[PDB]
Amino acid sequence: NTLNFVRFLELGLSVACICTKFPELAYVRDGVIQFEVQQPMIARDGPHP
Amino acid sequence: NTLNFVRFLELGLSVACICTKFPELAYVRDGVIQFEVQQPMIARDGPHP
Repeated sequence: NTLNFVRFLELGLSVACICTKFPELAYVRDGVIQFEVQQPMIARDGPHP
Repeated sequence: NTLNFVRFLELGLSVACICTKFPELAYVRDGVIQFEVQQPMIARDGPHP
């Protein structure tokens, strides 16, 4: 018998991740990403600051 | 009454077997069929061999 070969991009699990190639991975001491999220505001009066 | 002859190939039981003729069947000692089956393999990390 001959095996069937599975490719990862053909699977439906590939829409759970975004892959990217990175050759110098062993030289990374620490990698970070940043988020800058701002929130809306309500307006009201009365006995509140 | 005339007897109704039955042929084996018209029956639906012939789909469960493949038939072949062999005139020199009385001179066999041990016929042998052979199989070669391979299996796939997955890759992991951590404390697994």
